[PDB]
Amino acid sequence: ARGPKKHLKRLAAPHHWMLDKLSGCYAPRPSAGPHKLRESLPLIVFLRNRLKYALNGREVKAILMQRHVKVDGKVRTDTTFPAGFMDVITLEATNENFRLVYDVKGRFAVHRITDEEASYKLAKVKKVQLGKKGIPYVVTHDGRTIRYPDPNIKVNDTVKVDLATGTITDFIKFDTGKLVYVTGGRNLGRVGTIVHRERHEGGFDLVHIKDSLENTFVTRLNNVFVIGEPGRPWISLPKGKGIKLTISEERDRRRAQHGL
Amino acid sequence: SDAITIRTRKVISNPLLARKQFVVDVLHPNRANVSKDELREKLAEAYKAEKDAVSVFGFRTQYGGGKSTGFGLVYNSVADAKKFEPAYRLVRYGLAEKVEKASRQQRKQRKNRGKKIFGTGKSIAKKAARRNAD
Amino acid sequence: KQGFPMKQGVLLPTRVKLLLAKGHSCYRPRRNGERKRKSVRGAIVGPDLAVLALIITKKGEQEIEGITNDTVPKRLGPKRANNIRKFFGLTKEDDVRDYVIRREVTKGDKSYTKAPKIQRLVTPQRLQRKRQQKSLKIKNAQAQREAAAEYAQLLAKRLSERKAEKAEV
Amino acid sequence: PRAPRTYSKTYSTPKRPYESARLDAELKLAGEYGLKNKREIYRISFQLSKIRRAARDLLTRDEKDPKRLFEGNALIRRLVRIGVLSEDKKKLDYVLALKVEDFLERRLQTQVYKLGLAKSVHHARVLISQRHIAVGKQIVNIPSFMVRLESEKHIDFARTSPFGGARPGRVARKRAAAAGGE
RNA sequence: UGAUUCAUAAUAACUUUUCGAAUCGCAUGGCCUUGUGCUGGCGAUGGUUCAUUCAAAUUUCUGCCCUAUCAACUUUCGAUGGUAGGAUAGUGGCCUACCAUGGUUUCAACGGGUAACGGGGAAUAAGGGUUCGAUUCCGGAGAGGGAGCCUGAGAAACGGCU
RNA sequence: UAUCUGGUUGAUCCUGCCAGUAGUCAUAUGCUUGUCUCAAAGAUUAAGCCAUGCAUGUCUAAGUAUAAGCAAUUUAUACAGUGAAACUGCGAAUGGCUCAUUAAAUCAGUUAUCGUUUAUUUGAUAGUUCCUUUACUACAUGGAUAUCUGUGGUAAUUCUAG
Ligand SMILES: [Mg+2]
Ligand SMILES: [Mg+2]
Ligand SMILES: [Mg+2]
Ligand SMILES: [Mg+2]
Ligand SMILES: [Mg+2]
Ligand SMILES: [Mg+2]
Ligand SMILES: [Mg+2]
Ligand SMILES: [Mg+2]
Ligand SMILES: [Mg+2]
Ligand SMILES: [Mg+2]
Ligand SMILES: [Mg+2]
Ligand SMILES: [Mg+2]
Ligand SMILES: [Mg+2]
Ligand SMILES: [Mg+2]
Ligand SMILES: [Mg+2]
Ligand SMILES: [Mg+2]
Ligand SMILES: [Mg+2]
Ligand SMILES: [Mg+2]
Ligand SMILES: [Mg+2]
Ligand SMILES: [Mg+2]
Ligand SMILES: [Mg+2]
Repeated sequence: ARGPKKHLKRLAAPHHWMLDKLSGCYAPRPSAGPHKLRESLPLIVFLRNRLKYALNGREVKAILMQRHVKVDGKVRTDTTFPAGFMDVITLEATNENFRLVYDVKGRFAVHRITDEEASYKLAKVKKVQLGKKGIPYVVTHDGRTIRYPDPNIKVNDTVKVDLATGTITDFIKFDTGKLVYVTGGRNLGRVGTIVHRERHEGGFDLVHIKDSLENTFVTRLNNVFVIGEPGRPWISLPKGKGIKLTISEERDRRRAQHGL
Repeated sequence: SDAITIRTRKVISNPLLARKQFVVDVLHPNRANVSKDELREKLAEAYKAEKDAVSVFGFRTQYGGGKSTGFGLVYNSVADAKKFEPAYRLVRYGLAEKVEKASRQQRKQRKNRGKKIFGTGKSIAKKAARRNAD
Repeated sequence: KQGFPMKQGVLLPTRVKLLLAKGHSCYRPRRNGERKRKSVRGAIVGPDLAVLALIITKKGEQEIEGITNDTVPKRLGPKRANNIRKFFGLTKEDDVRDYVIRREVTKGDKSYTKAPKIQRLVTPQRLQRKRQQKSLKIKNAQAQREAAAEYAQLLAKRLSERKAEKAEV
Repeated sequence: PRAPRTYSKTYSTPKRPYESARLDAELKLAGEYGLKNKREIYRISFQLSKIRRAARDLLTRDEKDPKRLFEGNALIRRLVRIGVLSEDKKKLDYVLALKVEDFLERRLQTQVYKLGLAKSVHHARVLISQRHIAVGKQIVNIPSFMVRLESEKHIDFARTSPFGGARPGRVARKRAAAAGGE
């Protein structure tokens, strides 16, 4: 209506915040950034509801101002900066380096990553075009645009970005039997190998993907992110490791593991 | 008799805010209510913090005396506590002073009045004075 | 009378409702880019005028009390370096930190000095900033060039590889 | 604008009012387990009713297959915890027929009386109301509490207040004062 | 790329030649051709098309409550299509010119009614249902009515204007 | 959590309805009303009319500050501490409200923009402005306008003429 909408109501807020239904009218609208509103995570939600390093919004703001937070090398001061999938949040006091990675259920898991790994960022490939002055450039689904990529870096590949410099360390070619991580819908957060690629002219390229448990599932190509070669992922994944157990199994795990 | 059995559950050390934040859990056996100052003192004794940089809020006792479950922080310094903690908390503690101000409605009215006038008010005053004869 | 101002170039000796945007006289627009229809009095002199504004340009005989006897000096003074220079009659070589009407005011017992906040100069800091900017412009460009060169080299290598792959059947 | 706080008009009236036999039965039940109203009975029925419905639903799918297996099992476990279900009966089709009487019997109403303490149901209820009885060491004053069986052995008189024996309690104090005066 | 007159790069010109940092806070380094010389840090804002994000208009398919005591309607005054222009941020009868006679319809067009804003949902509750949805979320409309426009990235805004 | 009863009859079994019965984040109202948590609440009639007040403005180490302000003292012989006012910026197109229109319209999911604009966003990035090439604007180009201070009009208005 009449131009860009500026608020986000707390029910309309995306579920993988894991916000309270109650406790205020609104939720933080993640501002214009390198990630899509619903597939993002603002710095309020991270430092208040997940980590609980700030008891409230004001506290979070204060922390931001203090400038111990750094989402992907640069500093940030905006409460509602959309830090999305693969973004590396480093709090310099604590030295609690994090990478924003999904849990098997779907929500963003707080992955307490080491200092040596929290340095690069793995990122997908959205486009490969040439800009002005005839220079080829790659675009990432995770924000950045990098000039001059190795000619054999094509669409839907993944790219290890040095992050500090904002360059290209290395890449993985998207292909059959190469470790992949899922970022869309019912399979969001799982991890698998890649078996097929149903081509389909226009209407969404599907991908048959099996996990470590030999459990198959299918997703669209845009909802899949190439994380390594089977056995060696390029990033440390959280406990569970994109398996996603059955409900019964989960229950069993819960009520077997009673260690007071 | 009672001994004010204090605990400090869920201790999160906060280098960002420069504090140790935690759930205060506390017991009364036969006493009823703990009191805030007392709690603060206890915390100080425990943590070597001093009341000045201890800061507590929340609580609401369980039901049938016995227990109380509030929220307490212990800043890395007094200065730090002062420059982070909200003002209300400070006031409650005694550290800071109560900020003497006008009513909200009154303030709003004043603002409106200001908006209605233009430039400096001195000129307006002068004009009024001049009119006084007319 | 009644109180609508005599706007210039309107003509008639009459009261006329007129649409007025920002840029003209006769409307202080309270929204940045707002037209509004205010009444305005024509530019011609008739009977209903309580007042005609008159610039007493060239002098005569009788100086009246304090209209042409006393002189109210200028409240403000040249703010830019260039402006100051113009005011004075100096040129660039005279150098800078003075030609300014510093004040001496008292609270009561204490009596101390005011000065301006004068603008535009060959400021050392400014110069430094400029230099830095220039360096950035240079250096960045150089880096870009280097990158381009590298890319070209890579491309060449790739081409060579392709050629090698080809020469077989 | 926060969100609608949800509720349920949980506890539901019967479809006829004056089925005489039914009424009599209800009255009898009340007498047995000292209730203030038929309301409580209705609530109990609703609670049980829901469970029954769930069981039926589960049955309507194949036991062996997943939801039925799991959800049903969970329900059974819950029932066992509550202490309405026995340990002999954990087969879902046993839940199907639990009965309201059983449910009533599990209340902190009766689990005071059943364990002695009070003497005469109503008395127990009164005691519960008047800030005695702590299931843990936290004073329950709801009659319709439903005791956890796992925490039925832990039902004591309150740490504070009389009967537990911390303070004698008001009338006693008055009497003492009178004696002193004398 | 499924697919282009695509990306994009050259040749040719025009252009009432856009842009191309006479910008603000800290800090005050490096070579002496010993001038005050030439040089160089941390940042702010602007500014170009390409990204992205927030969005934006449209747009594909399928789905609405009652009525035949509405069977024809649309097409002089755009109806349907074409060609060309004009306009628009752009598609397009959006508008103009010229031509063709189409287009929809008992698989209810068109008209009339709604004490109809749409949906999520609500009440009831064996199964199938029936009724309600002004109203906490998502959309859409409106700011007494109807019109018109300024500013602006975005309004046909009404705590803007005419 | 599949349930029916009274009523034509002289009595009987049906058609059949009436009547009861149960529910309603479904309204109203009549009595009554001690407590705990929770809480809708001028939609239904009049998208009827509105006194008064308030509901959008806003400056940082970092846009401009000789308030003839504050405050003052151990950077100003162009400036440097705070800062009313005003011009520049950005914001006021969000939010809130309401449901009048509106029935293939809106809306729901579903596509598409190879059919477009997109301040903001984060990523990016411009040696070619010269115009014959033996004496030419750079270590900083110009004049305005507001605050103010002054000369005012008006019965008045968030009025503004010199
Ligand atoms: Mg496509
Ligand atoms: Mg300057
Ligand atoms: Mg007591
Ligand atoms: Mg082209
Ligand atoms: Mg056309
Ligand atoms: Mg409806
Ligand atoms: Mg209506
Ligand atoms: Mg609705
Ligand atoms: Mg209505
Ligand atoms: Mg709405
Ligand atoms: Mg009205
Ligand atoms: Mg309007
Ligand atoms: Mg209004
Ligand atoms: Mg508005
Ligand atoms: Mg039925
Ligand atoms: Mg008959
Ligand atoms: Mg009879
Ligand atoms: Mg009836
Ligand atoms: Mg009304
Ligand atoms: Mg303003
Ligand atoms: Mg709105």
